[PDB]
Amino acid sequence: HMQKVEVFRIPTASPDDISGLATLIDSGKINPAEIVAILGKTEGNGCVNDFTRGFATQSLAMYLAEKLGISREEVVKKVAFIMSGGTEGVMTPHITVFVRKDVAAPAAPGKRLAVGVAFTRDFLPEELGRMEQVNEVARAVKEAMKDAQIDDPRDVHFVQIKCPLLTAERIEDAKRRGKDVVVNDTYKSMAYSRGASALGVALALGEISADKISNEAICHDWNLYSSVASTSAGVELLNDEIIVVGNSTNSASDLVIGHSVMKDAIDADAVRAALKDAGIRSDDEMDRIVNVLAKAEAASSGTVRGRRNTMLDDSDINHTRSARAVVNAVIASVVGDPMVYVSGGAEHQGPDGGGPIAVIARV
Amino acid sequence: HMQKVEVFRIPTASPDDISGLATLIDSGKINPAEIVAILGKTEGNGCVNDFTRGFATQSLAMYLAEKLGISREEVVKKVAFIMSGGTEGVMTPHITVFVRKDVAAPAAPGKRLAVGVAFTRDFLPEELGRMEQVNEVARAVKEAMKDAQIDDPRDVHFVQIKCPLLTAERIEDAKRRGKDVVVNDTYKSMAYSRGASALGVALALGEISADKISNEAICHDWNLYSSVASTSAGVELLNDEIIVVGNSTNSASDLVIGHSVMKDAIDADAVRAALKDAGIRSDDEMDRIVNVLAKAEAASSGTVRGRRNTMLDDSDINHTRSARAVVNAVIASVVGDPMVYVSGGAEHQGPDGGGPIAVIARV
Amino acid sequence: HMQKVEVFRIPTASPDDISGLATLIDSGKINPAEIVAILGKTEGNGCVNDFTRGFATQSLAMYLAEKLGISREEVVKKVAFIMSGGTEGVMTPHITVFVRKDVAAPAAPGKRLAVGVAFTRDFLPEELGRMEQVNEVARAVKEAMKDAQIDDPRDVHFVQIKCPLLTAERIEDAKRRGKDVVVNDTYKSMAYSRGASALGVALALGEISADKISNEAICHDWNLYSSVASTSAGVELLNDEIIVVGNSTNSASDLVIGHSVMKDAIDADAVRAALKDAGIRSDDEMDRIVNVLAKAEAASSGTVRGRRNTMLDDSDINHTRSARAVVNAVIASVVGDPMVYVSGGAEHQGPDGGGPIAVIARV
Amino acid sequence: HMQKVEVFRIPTASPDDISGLATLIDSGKINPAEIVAILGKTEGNGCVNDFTRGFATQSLAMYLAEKLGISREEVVKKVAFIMSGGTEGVMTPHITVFVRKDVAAPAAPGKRLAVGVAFTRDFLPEELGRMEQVNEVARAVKEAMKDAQIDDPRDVHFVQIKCPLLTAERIEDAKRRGKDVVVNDTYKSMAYSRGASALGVALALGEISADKISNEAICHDWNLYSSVASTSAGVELLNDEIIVVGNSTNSASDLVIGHSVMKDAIDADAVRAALKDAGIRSDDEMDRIVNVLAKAEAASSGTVRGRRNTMLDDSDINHTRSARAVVNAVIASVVGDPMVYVSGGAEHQGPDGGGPIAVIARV
Ligand SMILES: O=C(O)CC(=O)CC(=O)O
Ligand SMILES: O=C(O)CC(=O)CC(=O)O
Ligand SMILES: O=C(O)CC(=O)CC(=O)O
Ligand SMILES: [Ca+2]
Ligand SMILES: [Ca+2]
Ligand SMILES: [Ca+2]
Ligand SMILES: [Ca+2]
Repeated sequence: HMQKVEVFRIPTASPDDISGLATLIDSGKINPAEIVAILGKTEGNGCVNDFTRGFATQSLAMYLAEKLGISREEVVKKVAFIMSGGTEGVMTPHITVFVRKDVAAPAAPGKRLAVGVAFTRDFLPEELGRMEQVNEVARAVKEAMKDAQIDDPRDVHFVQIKCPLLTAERIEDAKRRGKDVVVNDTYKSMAYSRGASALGVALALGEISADKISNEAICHDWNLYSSVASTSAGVELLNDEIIVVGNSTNSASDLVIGHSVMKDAIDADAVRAALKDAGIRSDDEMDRIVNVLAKAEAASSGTVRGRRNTMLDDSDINHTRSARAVVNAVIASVVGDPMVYVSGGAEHQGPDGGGPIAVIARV
Repeated sequence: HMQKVEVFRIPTASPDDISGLATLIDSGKINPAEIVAILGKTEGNGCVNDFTRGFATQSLAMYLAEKLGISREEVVKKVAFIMSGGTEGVMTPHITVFVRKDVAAPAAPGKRLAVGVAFTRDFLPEELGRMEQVNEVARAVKEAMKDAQIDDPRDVHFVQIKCPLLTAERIEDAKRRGKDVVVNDTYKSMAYSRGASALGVALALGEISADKISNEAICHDWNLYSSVASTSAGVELLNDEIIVVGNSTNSASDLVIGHSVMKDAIDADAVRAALKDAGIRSDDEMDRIVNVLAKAEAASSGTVRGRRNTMLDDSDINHTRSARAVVNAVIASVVGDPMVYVSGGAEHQGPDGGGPIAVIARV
Repeated sequence: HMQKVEVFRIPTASPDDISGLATLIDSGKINPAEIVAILGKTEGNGCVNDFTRGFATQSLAMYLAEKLGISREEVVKKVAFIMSGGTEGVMTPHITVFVRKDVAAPAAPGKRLAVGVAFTRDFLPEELGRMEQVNEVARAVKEAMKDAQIDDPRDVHFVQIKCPLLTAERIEDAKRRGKDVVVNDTYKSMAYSRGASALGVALALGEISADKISNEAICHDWNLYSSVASTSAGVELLNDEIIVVGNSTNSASDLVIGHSVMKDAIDADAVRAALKDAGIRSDDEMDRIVNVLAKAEAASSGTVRGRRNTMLDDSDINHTRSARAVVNAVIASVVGDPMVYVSGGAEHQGPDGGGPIAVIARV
Repeated sequence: HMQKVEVFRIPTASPDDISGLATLIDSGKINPAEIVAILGKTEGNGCVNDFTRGFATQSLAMYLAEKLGISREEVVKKVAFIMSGGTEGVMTPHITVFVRKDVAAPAAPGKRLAVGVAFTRDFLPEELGRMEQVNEVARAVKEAMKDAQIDDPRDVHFVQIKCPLLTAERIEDAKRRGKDVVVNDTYKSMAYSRGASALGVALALGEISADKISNEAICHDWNLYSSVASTSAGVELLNDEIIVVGNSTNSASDLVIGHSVMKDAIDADAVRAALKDAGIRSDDEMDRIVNVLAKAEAASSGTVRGRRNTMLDDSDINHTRSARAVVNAVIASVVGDPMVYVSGGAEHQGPDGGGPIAVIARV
């Protein structure tokens, strides 16, 4: 007996739309008890005051609890709900449902898709963006690796994380308790939480050594980055949820995952490199895409290939919204489909101005 | 007579930045008296309350007036200043300077780049988005065609237009004169002005017959569109400025212009088709690009290739900003350069959700 | 027979925050079976893509269903949920819970607070913003009056309404059945739905005669308006929910409601007039305020007291957001409390650029 | 000889609108050679990418240069141009023209309006938000104080300052020279620049002693604040421009200035205190207002009088824009006129969440 991971990319009409998942359950294509993780793009602003993330999670947990005959708390304690807000540009709201079954297939020669889930403890507000978050996330990434039955960190192609943020109220509550936070800015606290979580991935997978990580390097030393980490902050949770996605020889999945790294926001070559790494070597094989998952960010230099842009200066549109619109459009122009996962703010995720990109594809 | 058109794509540090144009004049590469048109991307929001367009026009007219020893009003009567606001995503602020001289070189056995300029009369607020603007623009397009020495409408590849819009103050002005405007929404009035101007192009070039155009069809009948029209609305002007760009046998330019039409916002094939129509058939020949000029818009269906997006539903970001970020990113991923011209809102400019795209290239 | 209305203004930490309402129920101060209506301010953008309204309604319906031992569908059929998004400026998110019980005490001398609730039938897309909605709302307002036991329309001080809007699917469905909608714009359909609902109130209360109302007058004739109507649009419902709030001789409530009409967005005199109409005649008595409820809008003239503003020209901030922030600030400067209900878009609710304002106060 | 200060509040139709000033000059009521300072509200977003400030300054300097027969550079060396962007809510765009004459008019009984102007040297990027800017501003405030013929710092009621900010290019320059900037964020650099300049005012006027000011206290110790300072950041200048406004015994002005300090954003009592300090003691005498000038900010506590708001959490609308809309709305409700000067970001200007407010009134 081995594991078989099935992945379903489901378009949504609204944050609370569960009809697509319900159709796959009522037809028997998805056993709801075998759902291990759901990764969504919700049509909020994707920043601090984005409540479509919790709206989407509450609706899915409410639906799965009534189908499984259990409580909502038991659902959210077992299944990872990672909602990335912000569907700018042509990016299509959707959810990606990860299902894991235990089938009895012979050990075929080769690595197939594997998935592992792990949660961290709740963090205090004054712990975000600091080593407490880095070390706790690294421990959970190793836990999710064994949950996915993956030994070689080279076989990990994507580590999706949902992490907390700071609000004005939580920063006030920390000041009243005599504590200091990593940054006094709610929007900027999302970057520190994403960066600390990303460095935790690189630490766990051996991508960077521990003697290089410190509080002063977080969101400062852009030479330190993971090539597979993908982290997203949200007001709706106080801990970190980790989804490790890779390939294992002890897998009966009809899917594989490959990945690459975009050097900048318009790096279309990395998109095709990630497709080839997933077994898709031509445009005619593009129908085997299950989903594309990528990180996007505005370069700290304020330029792309020596060309100035205003993402860091635009006070009307936060730069994470612009980055999502840009990279999603780039990926959409390559694969012919805008319904792909793009998350903004790639601190320590790929180089400065770039980010990891993975492709889940049929075989 | 023998015309030679030279085109300079100049990066800008701010809306009022004239240093790049001043350097090209002081080096002798540009005779300021031969400048006929300037097409700019300014880093305002590109909608109603975008004053970077007028800031850039005033700065350029003031500089050219002092260099030429003439008044600012004589400059704006002679040189077309078309400032398209909105540099979203990775799009780089810049201006494109068109210089036309009468050289004594033989007509190479082929059509080369030609440019023609024409202005319309000022419109009253109640004329925007109606037949008065359509017929007046149609006349100016023919006027600019003979300025470009282009007889066959088949040889016209891009018609850039700057047209007015409605503000709350101008709508009140029309009411106090007993007149009603085409729409009581300032942002939506830009669409009516862009569409009426675009229909004037299609009428002048024989793309649609006049018996099919009417007030009720403007911004309603999306079957009527020009394949080369590119219109941009602005608060800083009260008339329409026309720039006809094509190829003519009476041209000694070392440049040509080709074009295609994007069927939707992610139509990368149309970008490559426009490149091939301009003589670039491989990635290695892409260094011959002078500039790429394209229209972008949110499709009225709210979808791209059957995939929903929120451009028409996002009350925080107007859909013309989203469309500019998307199509510029797509073009940038193809040509490797985000410093290209993309204008949003393509009413009657290409199909619904698409727009014409032209490339000016060296030979 | 005898009614007692209790009103609780509860601050919320997020759209899904039910802790304040839960504390009042667990302490025994609120019997959840006696809740008849909940009027909330949710911290979404208050425009088209505001999902905090459904998020807040879903959370309250989910919580009350488990406390009452009934289904969520039965809760929304029993309790009126009117969620007004947009808490701009200093406006404090909160909910206002209306409790109506049947006590066995005689009606104290004078008229005391009375509340009545009624729902309309579901509307087809082609009926919104037209006479079908006006007459249907008018019927329900008259129905809710006797449910509140109010005979004299002079004793009605506030009519809060939640009304539907048009979406891309509902518009396309109407043309599929050979019908045309009042407007092809989702945001503008919210204004027509608010205006039609407001005209239904004025018709029911005898503020305007039926011979003056027609399809052409809806959102056109700003001389026709109600002085107590307060309407708010939302995507989460297909009918109109009506809350009539007034004073009745057959009431044992310890509260009363008075009201006035703001002639413009900065009409502080109207705020003080509404306070005295509710029995508060000095600054020292402001602690008797339970809540202040007001409508806000941008004047169609684009001016306030002869002074231009940019609300109708600002493409970065929707004008309904600006209007809510202004009137909330004006009320807060008078009562010393920014936690008051202010709803935007006051079509036929007060004069053009103004709106009704009511005060619920202790006696 | 004796000085006479005349102040003109002029409504504007656009950032580049000089028609109101031209009417007062063409009528002979204003001698353009006697203009010493112009304080404007321009309808840009009032944050980083607000180019209406430079647009207004360029348009006004260009106009006054042609009227005076001198160069534009000589005008900006002579006249203070302080353009504060952001006209949110109902706030009316306008400019305030300060004219100073040497008349032979009797010394009115009392101290009357006096104005003084002074400029600092240009600051290097590493000097913004630090003691170099504080000490340099303090000297210029003393220079403008004696320029206004004001001896007692108690007679200074308003010190308006325009200060620079940091851009990506200026940060690289400081980095290339081996220097570090106070903060690596363009938007937050406006706060540090505003705070350092404000502390320079308090230092110059003796409001706080020098031993309390340091680099670590800037934008941290909110107990240190000036009660008359009003600072505004802009990209269009590299130094600080200071306008000292007060009352002097050596003045023949028909005007006086009083002031108060708003304790929070809704402190209407402070508005009335500023009116009475300026000699306006009843509602009928508010027609003597020339202009009201105030600072606004979002309190770092995220609350107003114990009531939560979303200004520090709103990722769609910058909190300085919200603060301007609120405080302008509050002042408008008191004086009945939205055309008053309100500036956002009040670091070390009044208490945390408050700001100085001054009134210029006729006598
Ligand atoms: O993932 C991103 O695009 C940025 C983020 O952390 C917040 C979110 O997704 O809601
Ligand atoms: O009531 C308002 O403030 C505006 C509206 O109609 C939609 C909403 O409530 O979100
Ligand atoms: O003065 C303000 O309102 C805030 C600021 O510094 C930037 C500006 O003025 O544009
Ligand atoms: Ca990165
Ligand atoms: Ca089009
Ligand atoms: Ca109204
Ligand atoms: Ca302050």
